[PDB]
Amino acid sequence: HPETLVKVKDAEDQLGARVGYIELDLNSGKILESFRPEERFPMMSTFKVLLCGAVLSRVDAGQEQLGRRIHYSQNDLVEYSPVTEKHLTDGMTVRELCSAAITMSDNTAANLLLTTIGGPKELTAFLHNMGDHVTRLDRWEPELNEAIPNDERDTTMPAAMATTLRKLLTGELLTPASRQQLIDWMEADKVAGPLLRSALPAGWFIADKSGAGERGSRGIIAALGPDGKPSRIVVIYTTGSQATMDERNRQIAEIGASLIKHW
Repeated sequence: HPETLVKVKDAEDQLGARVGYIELDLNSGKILESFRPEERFPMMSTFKVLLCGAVLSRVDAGQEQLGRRIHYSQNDLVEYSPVTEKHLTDGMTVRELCSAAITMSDNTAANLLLTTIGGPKELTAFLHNMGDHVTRLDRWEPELNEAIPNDERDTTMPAAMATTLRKLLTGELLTPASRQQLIDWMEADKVAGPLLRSALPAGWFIADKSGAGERGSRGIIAALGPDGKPSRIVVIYTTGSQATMDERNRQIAEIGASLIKHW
């Protein structure tokens, strides 16, 4: 509803920053509302949903096992690795690493998973193959969050991200099981409080992933709906703001509040 665009434009004014926005009908795939749909934004940790989709695609084809233990060392640990830093000595299974990447935004877990699938180049190929011709990963954690102005590396567009998220959670790309497994990881999201979850009415469904990066970058991708079922996808990205994290979160939460009000 264009009332939601009011809030998006408000966020732009408040943040001194570009904001990209998509509301997409999950069933039909029709873009319901949009703001900068074909502009590039850094994905930040929102890429970890696509990463784990690529992992599950391999699991589906017999090339990977969720139960396979991955070993790693102190050499592998990057900034913000709450789960992996605990299991250095034990290693972690592919399953546990996707859980950690998605639910905890664990950077090292994402790096380890990237390695199993062939790096950002194969994540990009995967995405291209599934019909996303703009989304690209080029770097690894933590460099991918750099959000250099006019840098196309590690970017998506809101429209492509929305469409990709729909294909992953509800298309024929993944098996019904892998879909549900991706959704499960996203539904247990433990760091995405302040954005869309904070505005979601009791009884509603949400499977989300958020990101934050340098240069004020912040974003979230979500499948959500009432009566405990997802019926729409929301994509919100922003970059360039000098606003505090709390200030950015509040702006993103207000857009959330509006799309719910105008559901």
